Amino acid sequence: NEKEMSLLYQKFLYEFCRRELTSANTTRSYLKWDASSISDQSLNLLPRMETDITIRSSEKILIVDAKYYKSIFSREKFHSQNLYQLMNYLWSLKPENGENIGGLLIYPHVDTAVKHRYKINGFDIGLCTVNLGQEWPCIHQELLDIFDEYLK
Amino acid sequence: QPVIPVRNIYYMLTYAWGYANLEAIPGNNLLDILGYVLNKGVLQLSRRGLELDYNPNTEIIPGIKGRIEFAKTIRGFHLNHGKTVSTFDMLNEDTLANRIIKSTLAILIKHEKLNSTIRDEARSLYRKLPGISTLHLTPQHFSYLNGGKNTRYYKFVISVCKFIVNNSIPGQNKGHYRFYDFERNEKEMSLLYQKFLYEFCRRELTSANTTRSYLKWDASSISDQSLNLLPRMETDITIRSSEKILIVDAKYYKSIFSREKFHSQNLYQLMNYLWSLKPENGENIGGLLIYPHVDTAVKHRYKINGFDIGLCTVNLGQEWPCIHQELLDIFDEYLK
Amino acid sequence: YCLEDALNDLFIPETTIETILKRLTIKKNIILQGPPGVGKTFVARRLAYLLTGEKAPQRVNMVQFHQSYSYEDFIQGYRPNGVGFRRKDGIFYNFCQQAKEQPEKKYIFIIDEINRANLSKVFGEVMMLMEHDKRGENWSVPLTYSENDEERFYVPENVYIIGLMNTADRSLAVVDYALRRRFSFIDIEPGFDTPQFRNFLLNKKAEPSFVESLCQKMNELNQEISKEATILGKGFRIGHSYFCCGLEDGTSPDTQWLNEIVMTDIAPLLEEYFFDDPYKQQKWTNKLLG
Amino acid sequence: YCLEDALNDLFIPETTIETILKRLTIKKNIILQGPPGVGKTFVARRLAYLLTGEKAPQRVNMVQFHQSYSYEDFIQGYRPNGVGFRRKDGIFYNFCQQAKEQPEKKYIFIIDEINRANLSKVFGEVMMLMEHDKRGENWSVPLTYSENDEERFYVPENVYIIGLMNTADRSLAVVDYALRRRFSFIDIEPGFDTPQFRNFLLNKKAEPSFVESLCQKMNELNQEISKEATILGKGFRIGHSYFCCGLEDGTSPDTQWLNEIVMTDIAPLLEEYFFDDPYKQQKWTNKLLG
Amino acid sequence: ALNDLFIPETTIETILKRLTIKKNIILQGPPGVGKTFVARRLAYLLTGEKAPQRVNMVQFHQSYSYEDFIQGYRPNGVGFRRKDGIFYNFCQQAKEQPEKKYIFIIDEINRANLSKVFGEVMMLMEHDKRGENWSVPLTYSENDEERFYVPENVYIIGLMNTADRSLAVVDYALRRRFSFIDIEPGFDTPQFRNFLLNKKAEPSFVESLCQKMNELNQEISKEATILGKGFRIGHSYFCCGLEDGTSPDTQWLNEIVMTDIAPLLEEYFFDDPYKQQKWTNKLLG
Ligand SMILES: Nc1nc2c(ncn2[C@@H]2O[C@H](COP(=O)(O)OP(=O)(O)NP(=O)(O)O)[C@@H](O)[C@H]2O)c(=O)[nH]1
Ligand SMILES: Nc1nc2c(ncn2[C@@H]2O[C@H](COP(=O)(O)OP(=O)(O)NP(=O)(O)O)[C@@H](O)[C@H]2O)c(=O)[nH]1
Ligand SMILES: Nc1nc2c(ncn2[C@@H]2O[C@H](COP(=O)(O)OP(=O)(O)O)[C@@H](O)[C@H]2O)c(=O)[nH]1
Ligand SMILES: [Mg+2]
Ligand SMILES: [Mg+2]
Repeated sequence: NEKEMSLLYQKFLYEFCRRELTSANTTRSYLKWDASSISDQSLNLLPRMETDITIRSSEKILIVDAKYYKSIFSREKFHSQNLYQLMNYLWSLKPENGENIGGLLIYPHVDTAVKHRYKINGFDIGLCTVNLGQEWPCIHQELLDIFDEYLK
Repeated sequence: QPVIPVRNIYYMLTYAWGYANLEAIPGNNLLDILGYVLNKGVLQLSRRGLELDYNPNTEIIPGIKGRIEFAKTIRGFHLNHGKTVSTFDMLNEDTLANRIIKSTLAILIKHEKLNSTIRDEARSLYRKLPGISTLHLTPQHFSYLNGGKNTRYYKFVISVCKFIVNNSIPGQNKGHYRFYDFERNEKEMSLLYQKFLYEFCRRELTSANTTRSYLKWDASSISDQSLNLLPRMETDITIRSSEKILIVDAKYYKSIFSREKFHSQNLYQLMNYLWSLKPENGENIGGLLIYPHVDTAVKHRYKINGFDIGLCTVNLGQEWPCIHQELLDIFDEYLK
Repeated sequence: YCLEDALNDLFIPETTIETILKRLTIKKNIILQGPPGVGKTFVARRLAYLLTGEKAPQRVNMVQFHQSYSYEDFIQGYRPNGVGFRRKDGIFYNFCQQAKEQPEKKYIFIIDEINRANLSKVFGEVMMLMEHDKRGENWSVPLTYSENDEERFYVPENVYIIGLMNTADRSLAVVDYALRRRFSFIDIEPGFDTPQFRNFLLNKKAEPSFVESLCQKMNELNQEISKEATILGKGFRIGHSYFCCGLEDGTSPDTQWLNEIVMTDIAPLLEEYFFDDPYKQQKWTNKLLG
Repeated sequence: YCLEDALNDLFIPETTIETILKRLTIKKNIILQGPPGVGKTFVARRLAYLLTGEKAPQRVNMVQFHQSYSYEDFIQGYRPNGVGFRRKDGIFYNFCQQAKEQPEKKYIFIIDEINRANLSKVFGEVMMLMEHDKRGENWSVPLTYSENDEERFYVPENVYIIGLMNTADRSLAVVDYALRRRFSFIDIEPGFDTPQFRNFLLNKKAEPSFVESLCQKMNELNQEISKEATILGKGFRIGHSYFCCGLEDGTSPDTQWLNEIVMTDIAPLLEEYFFDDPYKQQKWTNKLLG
Repeated sequence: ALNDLFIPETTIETILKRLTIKKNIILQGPPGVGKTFVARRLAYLLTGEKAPQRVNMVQFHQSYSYEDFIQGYRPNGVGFRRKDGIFYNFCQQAKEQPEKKYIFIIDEINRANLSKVFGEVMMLMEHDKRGENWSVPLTYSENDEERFYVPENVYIIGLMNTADRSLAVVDYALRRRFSFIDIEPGFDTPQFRNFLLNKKAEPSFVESLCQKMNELNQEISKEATILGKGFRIGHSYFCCGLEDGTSPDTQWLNEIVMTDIAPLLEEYFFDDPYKQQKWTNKLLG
């Protein structure tokens, strides 16, 4: 099912980054809210916010969240609900260096591969789709191209 | 497997539809409650009178009635056997609105799990409407009636009839029907809840102004002005008053009913509405998260990213009037 | 005849009337949709004098649709003669033949309450031919009851059609979207806010304070009407025709006069409009009276 | 009649016109099914002249169906004289008789607004012959009003029938059974995202960026309507003919011209479509103005 | 008139047994199974002679009326004159030769209203109430003594189209009297193949041809409540079009698929084009 596939896709991307991108350092890091309340100090009620995948480079830190969504597989309106999560991760995270912030969204697609770049709130966020079912070796070659570009 | 007591649900539907004694009925399940409304609702109408819409009829009769259509008369040579094709305005209760009530009453009758007394009265009413024609109901029929020529009262029962039709499933027998377990599914319960508040707020919060507000991203894209790929963002509700603006996002989750880990995914949506929304008046910007809980209600406040945000719950299942106080009490606190 | 002469007393803005002529001359068929009492009938007879530019009645024809009009009546139908039937050319067919008598001078056909009748039945062949592009001899078409010898009927270019659809009765609404493309819809507002309405009241021995009060109270009511959409939509909002009339004798406007208006006409109108709680009726009647 | 005149101005793809021409020669009974404002009537006059290869009125006949249309007028029937009843050959009967004389030359009959009338009441017996396989003298039939069985009527193979149907109304969900079997539907896309539609605007002093912005909005708008099935189907979606018109004077395209068009055409159309959600109207209208 | 009929031999014999008893058969089935053709050929078998004159065929439509069918008053030059119908005339011919069998084919019988059309005579045309004993005065008969009786020889054959979505409920009047008989598409049968085999079609093309359509027909029947079995595509298109002597091959097949089956799928499948694309691909690929 999609929940298994979406959860699968996240893990497949995570290790994929570990193997292929030997140069970069990739981690899944726990994040903390800016919030302070008199009522609860621990902020237990508030959701646990954990990055799907963080890859860090000297120029910037890249955060990516990717999932399997049924609508994108077919050929209209775009099911990009997870973008809401992404900003909250970036906004909540203030890096000590403060140089730059990196955002990308990657989605599984079958028919075609699309890439876009966005500047939304002064933050670097990019949305792309990759064709799947073409062939494993060249698709791997294709995925490598995406990480190179947006990492810059 | 805890859910809202069924009687309380009916009140949220009433506000959801934008428009009674339930103490009498002993059938707790929803269809028992809902049928008693419709079954009594039709009876309230008949006292004042059902809608009678003049339906023009062009038919072949032995004489002049209203306006004779000369062309159809000569072309078919109806004059020779003492007949004319004439147009006249029969007054019936067979209107589309009225037919829908009767067809639903059959559905109510056919339901296997229903109070016996309720079915007895309904079967009487189906008999009491001889002229009206039974129909095979689809949403497409109700779609035609969105014009709302009917009165404010009729639109209520039709909404009830719309609900039953959509929530009807075959049961033990091919003919009979079985009611959907509406409460269990979050999506329809949430869509009720989100609409319940939006319609609730306009009625009670006469003080404030209530609008659902479409929001546009602050983004610009070098590729496209359109920004179709970006998510469409429309507030659940915004309740603006001169002193403070406020956006509320409310959703029904089963996980939250458990008193452990907490489901607050909706909050991710909320902040971005606050950020992308920019106030011309510049009084203040606030947010509220409201969810339904069963046992008790707890309110917390937060100062997250320069925004004043509320996490709060309401104990549905307590009592409906006290709930009305509790809902207004909450909005008073945060709105101010 | 000219715009200044017509617009002396009209409470409609100049903006729409030019907008009307912008759409009408390019498109040649329009509809003025507004609530009852906003001068839809009033302007339409006046517009005829503008476009022709002269006050001649022959170039104008006015009719109303009564939900009993049929193709037999409008264009071509069979009518009894003494013992046997004959074919009678309808009113529009008679009009178009006049219209092509001289193409230079424009001809107007004004159809009040167009919304009522089943328009697909009445116009029939004309529904295609009415449109601006589909005019002239190129698009000649043979009619239903036409003679065996080929005779074809085309809407001449000069003809302009104006329709007057009130938006109060919802049922009687054009939902034939194929037909709604031929016509251009120009909303007409109640006309309270404008000074040109106010100047009409002031000149008839009226205090400016009461005048400004009147519009303030009415506009509050119409928003309450406009806000709802389930039953009372934007279109139902109250027109200004009630206040216009009855002051010709010299009756000065005052709350005594307004009291007659509200109790007699508006107060029945409101109770039918809402018909859920009397309290809402008592509120708005008292607000106007207060 | 060279294709070069015909096909540049048209917005419909040269791919689809080919498919249209295939089925029409093969089946001879064709229906163009599309929303109002997509040039259904526009092409059909051109397609007839394409097939014949020449501009001749005689070989092409055009009619619009409506509820009053009946067999007695279309094919054969009796018309009153001052007293007497005389049989009269109808259009299709008279038209096919022309077609019999010249079998080689293709003949076209264009039937607009076909859905409005029940085909059975009009064609009647002739729906049997009218089908593509059942043509020619072998299948000849004597008509209902024929004085003797000897006189016979057969739809000659040369004539091709073109029918223009608009899916703009809720009633057409129950499509007539008669149409589907004997006619072959062809769907007409609205066609904003077309090269030729843009080129029409570009030649008329239009900014390239402004045009593409418009296409993104309308394609988005029509997509919203396509999602619904209960209230608004795919066929309800907006056509491309509001924007074509009104530029003949030389007035350049701009947001001002678009603003009049939205206010006077597409804004009230959306009011009719989206009655239940007034804000949903506002969401698009400002978006279209944007 | 029985050398090559694609319908199985068992059913066509069953109809003959059923018809000689009931005398009123309705043939259901999808369009493109030659409902008119089998009925026309069956008529000759029932007589045993391939003669056109005894047989008459009419297509019903909603505005078909008793006035056309039986008796009506059409005008002559001056005054109204009663005009014999089709069936009335047909029976006057049948009375001449009671020993012989006369047969009436009524196409698209479901479409018209039977009662307004047949009128009084609907009671008689049932097999029991036939002959001189049940003669009744007709509606337009000026003299009471003249009566109309349906002779025993007359057999009524009706063709009804299952495919239409528009259909919801069959007329009661039809079902009481007529015995509905279902005609399968018969896409996979010996005679249809052997017909194709004699024509220049290799055996592989046959199995390819039968196999690919069979899955499509199977698919629609599988979704039984969503769509009836009778929607399933027939075989008449593949029969037609080969009069020119063209060899039937995949090159030829693609024309019928795109021209005839493709719109049929478009009308049948109005929900998902992706589903349509799946089934078009298999036929050729
Ligand atoms: N003198 C004057 N009267 C006006 C003006 N505007 C509206 N009226 C008056 O208000 C009355 C009704 O106007 P009318 O056009 O009939 O409104 P309507 O929409 O056509 N009416 P209905 O919808 O009922 O058909 C008339 O007395 C009309 O002259 C105006 O600007 N000046
Ligand atoms: N120049 C040009 N005009 C077009 C094109 N397509 C449509 N139009 C124009 O749009 C206007 C109306 O077209 P029309 O065919 O009548 O639309 P319709 O489908 O018949 N309308 P309806 O469905 O309501 O009957 C005409 O000016 C027609 O020429 C096109 O490709 N080029
Ligand atoms: N030669 C031959 N033709 C057949 C056979 N079956 C069907 N047909 C032909 O298929 C064509 C269409 O038949 P029909 O069902 O009446 O067309 P419909 O009106 O669309 O249903 C006619 O030529 C039939 O005779 C067959 O078994 N042999
Ligand atoms: Mg008027
Ligand atoms: Mg047209």
